[PDB]
Amino acid sequence: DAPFDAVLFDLDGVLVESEGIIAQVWQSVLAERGLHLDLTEIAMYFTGQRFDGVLAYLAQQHDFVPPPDFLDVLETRFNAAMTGVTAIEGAAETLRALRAAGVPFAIGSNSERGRLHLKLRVAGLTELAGEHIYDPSWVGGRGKPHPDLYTFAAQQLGILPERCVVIEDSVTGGAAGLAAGATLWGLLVPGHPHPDGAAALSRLGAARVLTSHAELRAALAEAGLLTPA
Ligand code: NA
Repeated sequence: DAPFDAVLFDLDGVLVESEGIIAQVWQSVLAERGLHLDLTEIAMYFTGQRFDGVLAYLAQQHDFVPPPDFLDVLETRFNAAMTGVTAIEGAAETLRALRAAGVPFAIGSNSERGRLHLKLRVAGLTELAGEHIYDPSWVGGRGKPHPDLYTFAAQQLGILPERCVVIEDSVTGGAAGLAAGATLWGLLVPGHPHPDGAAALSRLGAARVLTSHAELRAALAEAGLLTPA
């Protein structure tokens, strides 16, 4: 019983860490302007939120209206900050193991293409990540949670989607994997913010929810793709 031929990875939260860095920028920019919020609140409600929606949130939940220089200073600091993106603990090891085993894999991300490659570069994963790296410009803009990106990724590997496992840390990305016909394994490495929690991924339909790259490799070995410890 070999369930899988190939692995499809999300980027943010699974291979690289960036949500944490961006939350820290929101926190310091607001703090300097009077408002002190917890990183968990910032990650939960500001992430993937549009700027006017953040403004609405701040007014509604915190009676707060940032001063005029808010937009200008945030974009400055968000830019200086992309620099500090790091690899997720054990991600390089998982990519190295799949490569040594000859297991096909691809990366699918909603990031704009330049940003996608920038993050892999600064995290030191460019060489390990390989050549199958897809952002929504490859599928006409129809990014996650549409299945298109993962359908396309599987096609490029020459593998049926139903024979892929998708490694995701959000309902947005996990739904794209499931809608493509793949199996979903959630991966929620602790100490890093993720858009959704384990219960939400399980309810969505994740076959399992893993908590470390070491756990991921062990599961992959159980599935016949890697060699067990
Ligand atoms: Na993600």
